[PDB]
Amino acid sequence: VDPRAKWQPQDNDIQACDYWRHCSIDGNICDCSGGSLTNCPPGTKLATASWVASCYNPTDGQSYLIAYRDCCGYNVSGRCPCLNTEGELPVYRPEFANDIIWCFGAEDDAMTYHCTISPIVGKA
Repeated sequence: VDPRAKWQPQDNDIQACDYWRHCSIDGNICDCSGGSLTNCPPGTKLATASWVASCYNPTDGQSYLIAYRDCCGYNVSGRCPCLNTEGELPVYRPEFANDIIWCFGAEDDAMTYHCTISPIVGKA
């Protein structure tokens, strides 16, 4: 609703695109295809790479640094797709660029995009 409205995180449903940790997610939630909010689904490869974002936790009033690591080596899940860009910068500032395939580091050289996890990597 109103794709152009200020982002408004919630902290009650991790499979929804307004869940506080997905503030800078681009792709699909791993929780919808066998993974978890922070683990990859069976069969995929965990990347070492990621894009980060600092997202507001409405529940505690704090901000944490989210490292969006992708689970790869599989075709896109197709379930629970999101595209949030809270504080996303141009490609020339990769650390915060979310159109990039952040599969670097996955075993076996997996570079195909399946889904993205939202683990917290630290405050603020």
